[PDB]
Amino acid sequence: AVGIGAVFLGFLGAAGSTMGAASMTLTVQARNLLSGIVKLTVWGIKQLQARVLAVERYLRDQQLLGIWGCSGKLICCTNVPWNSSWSNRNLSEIWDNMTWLQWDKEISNYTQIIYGLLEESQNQQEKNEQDLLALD
Amino acid sequence: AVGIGAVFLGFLGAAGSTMGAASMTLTVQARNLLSGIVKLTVWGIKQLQARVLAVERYLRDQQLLGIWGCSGKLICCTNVPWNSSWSNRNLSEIWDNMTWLQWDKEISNYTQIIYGLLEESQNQQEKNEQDLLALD
Amino acid sequence: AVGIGAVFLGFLGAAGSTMGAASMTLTVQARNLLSGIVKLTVWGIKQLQARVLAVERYLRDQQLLGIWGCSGKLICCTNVPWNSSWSNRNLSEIWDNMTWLQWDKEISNYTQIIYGLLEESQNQQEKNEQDLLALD
Amino acid sequence: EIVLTQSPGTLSLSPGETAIISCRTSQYGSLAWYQQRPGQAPRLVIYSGSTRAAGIPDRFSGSRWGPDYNLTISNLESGDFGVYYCQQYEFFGQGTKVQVD
Amino acid sequence: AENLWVTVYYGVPVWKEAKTTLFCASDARAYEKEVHNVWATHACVPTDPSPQELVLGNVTENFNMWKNDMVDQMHEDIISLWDQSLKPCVKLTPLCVTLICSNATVKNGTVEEMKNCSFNTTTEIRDKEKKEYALFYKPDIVPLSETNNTSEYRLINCNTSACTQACPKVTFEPIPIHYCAPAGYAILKCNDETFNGTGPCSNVSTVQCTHGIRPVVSTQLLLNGSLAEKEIVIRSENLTNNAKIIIVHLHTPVEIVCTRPNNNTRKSVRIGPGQTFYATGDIIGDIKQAHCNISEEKWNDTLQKVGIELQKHFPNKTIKYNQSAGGDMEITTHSFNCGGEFFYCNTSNLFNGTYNGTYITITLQCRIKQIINMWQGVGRCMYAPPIAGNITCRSNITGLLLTRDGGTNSNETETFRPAGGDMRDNWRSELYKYKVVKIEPLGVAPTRCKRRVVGRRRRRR
Amino acid sequence: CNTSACTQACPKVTFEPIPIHYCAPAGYAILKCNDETFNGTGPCSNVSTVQCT
Amino acid sequence: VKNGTVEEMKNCSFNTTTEIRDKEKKEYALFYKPDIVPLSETNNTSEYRLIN
Repeated sequence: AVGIGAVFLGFLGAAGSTMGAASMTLTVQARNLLSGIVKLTVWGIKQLQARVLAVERYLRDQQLLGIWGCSGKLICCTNVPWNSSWSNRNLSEIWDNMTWLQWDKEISNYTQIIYGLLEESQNQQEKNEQDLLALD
Repeated sequence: AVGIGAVFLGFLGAAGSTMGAASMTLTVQARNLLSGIVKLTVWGIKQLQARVLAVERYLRDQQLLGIWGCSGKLICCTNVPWNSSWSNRNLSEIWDNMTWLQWDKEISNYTQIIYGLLEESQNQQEKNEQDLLALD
Repeated sequence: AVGIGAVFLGFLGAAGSTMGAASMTLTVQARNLLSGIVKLTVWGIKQLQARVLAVERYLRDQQLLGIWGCSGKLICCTNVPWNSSWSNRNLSEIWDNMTWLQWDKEISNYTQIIYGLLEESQNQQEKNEQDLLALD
Repeated sequence: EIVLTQSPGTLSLSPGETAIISCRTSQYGSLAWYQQRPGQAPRLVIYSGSTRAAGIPDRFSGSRWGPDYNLTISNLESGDFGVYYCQQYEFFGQGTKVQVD
Repeated sequence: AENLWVTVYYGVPVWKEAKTTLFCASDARAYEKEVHNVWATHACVPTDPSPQELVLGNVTENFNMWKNDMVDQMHEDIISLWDQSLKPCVKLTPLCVTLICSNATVKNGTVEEMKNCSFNTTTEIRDKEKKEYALFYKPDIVPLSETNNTSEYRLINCNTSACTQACPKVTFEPIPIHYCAPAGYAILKCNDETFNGTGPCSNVSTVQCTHGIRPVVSTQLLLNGSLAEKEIVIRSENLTNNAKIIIVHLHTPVEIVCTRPNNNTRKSVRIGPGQTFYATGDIIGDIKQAHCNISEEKWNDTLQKVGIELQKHFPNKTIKYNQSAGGDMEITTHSFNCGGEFFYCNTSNLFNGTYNGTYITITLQCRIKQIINMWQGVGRCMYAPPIAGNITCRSNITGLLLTRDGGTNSNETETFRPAGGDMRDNWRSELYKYKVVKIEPLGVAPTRCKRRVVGRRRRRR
Repeated sequence: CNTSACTQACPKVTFEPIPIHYCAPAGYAILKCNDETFNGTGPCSNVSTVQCT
Repeated sequence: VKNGTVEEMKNCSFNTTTEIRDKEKKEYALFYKPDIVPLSETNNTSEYRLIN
């Protein structure tokens, strides 16, 4: 669905829709991951067990954007050429069919490998952070 | 007040100063909200009860800035036209008079509505994040 | 060592290497500060005591960068002229010898003073992010 | 061979004047000095070489010369008279008495 | 000189001194057994295959084992972990009854190590009692005063504090337990094998977690420890100070092989509704008394090797060993736990004779106790239930605890005696390699940049 | 007393089957299978997400 | 008390358990308040009880 006011249970129908339609309203998930709906007894300690991990998982995701150069951007291009071994070079035709829930099954093995290249991509920039240009 | 090193109890007197002048030294609050002052007994559990909520409140504020396109900026313009129904279009004559503590009561009902428009500003960017220009 | 992926125990030999060489592969430490390797008994409460402190430490480092204008950048040049009293103006010749572990001993007393200037540096922009210029 | 030797045997002094006591040592280790008036338990004066115990006037001070050490007492009051013991780790000095004229 | 401006860098690799609580991690799948253990948590689960290491080149860091912050951290963990396992277990208050005790007879003989005691114990219903009996395998039960009768005795708990049984479920085991610092902190390690306990170490390396430290508890001799790499090492705060403790590390161990040969039979006593008391009921075999064997050839070599190493610090003085001076039964005899029984071995010949170091089967009679005041001295009272059948032990001695007599001994002689009684000095012999340092990516460094003119972007430099 | 001593149920507390909802924390989502013919295992082709059970 | 008596308090004695549970000894103590309730269901005025 397209729209951003919405509800977290207003957009997740895109879990079956196309990746193109799912690419819009990409912010509502980013809102929901923060806090959501959350004498001493079981629920009291559970509010400390679950809450701290909800914060912990969010930091680990923003940790990777802050390094790859995609800080604060939902969509983000990166300087990595797509190797055809990971997938065929015609996804631009295909992602009008697949949903994101189906795309993940293809890159399941290669996702940890790809993160190295994105790290390398930033370090094509980081190798260029000492030499010449920024005398200004 | 002019000067930004200061202390959190060095600037907060701007709560009664002019709304325009209070915009200076805006970083001290951003510093103070993080940690501040903070066998098992009452104070020990309180250092987990209060500490975790102090973190989660900070994350909730920052991610709103990240989504709106104001990441890392204290002041930040946004592409939304000010509707005169929320307030009269003459605050430029008035923030020298009102303090920030007094401005809030103008937009108490409208604040949650306005956040939709700031998001809607981002879909003017999110719409323009799939089409043409990134071939550059 | 030069690289990125490596291990957190793959690059820390830079603790003895030169500051120039240590400035490369700088993302691996930034990744490690969050996750690491972490009935009720001693270890159970420790996973709340130590875990929350790791997050609490991480947010102070990021917020200081978020205010200085160095958000999301592992290297960041700022607008503060180097006062020769802090150190001699010839470290460019020297930092091929010193390691980062040895550099801190020089500026130990001056570090808290310098953070005021970095705030003041941003507050040139803060004074210059109000009023008139940005018709854009 | 670990022996601590205090000298001189006794000090004959008029009240109000200045005096010095010595304690030679033959082994590496900390030092301390003790104040004993007759009819009471001794008291700590200085320790760790030249540092000072709490609650005692500044007139008591000491100096380290390596294998030799000295205690200096300036403006000797009436109450300061007694017997002074040197002490390493266990091992005490021969003890010397400062006495009024 | 040159033109320079401030720059920010900070995911930088520099650390500072600190102290913090440390997570535990147990080796292999022992965490699956650890749930049913004490001296082990519930449980120390690892998330990654620890340990891992990297050598830091050109790094020198200052170490100190006596001001170490981990040893105090482990001691408070084991004490707190120990009494949490005794929290739900049965208490022995109703056993403090006037015991009528007599000689414990066995098949065609009598046993000198124990007494046959009988007492009125409360049955299922609180208003009736029965005449139970049990063999407390200890004559360490105080005779009751204020009477001329020599046959009335009493359990030594109630003079000072009532005790708690050690439940049969939990097992006393020195499972190896690693310590892992939390995120943002790093554990250093000194690889310098010649490290004497303090001062610079110039072969530092960082690790995810410590090695497999096991929490063994003993006195006068360190068992199942980690051996020295090159040679025997002696470690003390200041050897000239006859106080403190001289911890010795052996580079090759000796094997202490010993046992409790009597064939005992466990008996269940019904002291309450659900509360059950376990005591040794009878002996179903010939009696041979506890004892421990140590190789005379290998141990005598150890004192010859250790003696010369001490003589390096104490030149031209012949090193004499001698019997323990005094103290409780916990420190005047080599005490240890093995198989659920708490031995107290006399050290019949692990003290004796001059050993100059210039080169110019030992049997130890061992007592056993059931009631134990925990080794810290004034701790919780614990009753260790009997273990049916004979016991056998095989352990590697790896270090000796010693203390010295001073000061006016003859100038050519020096006497050394065993020591013990403090748990921390056992574990300080293993945590001497580590530090905990907080990683602090630092304050500013200069660079050739100019000011960021009108917020202009930059990549290169 | 043959096996274990017992505790009274205090008059204050009440044994009631009050309805209870389970709410997953942030970062996790509770699915639900609307397929009324579901026999206990296998695919469910009519899924919906909820805040709580 | 020494050549006198104190109005406030009472000298009370009771049987208390020794270290061993099956034997008891006489013991006494001056509870320095007269706020100890006399025990009912008896004409004896010298039997009291701690108000807890």
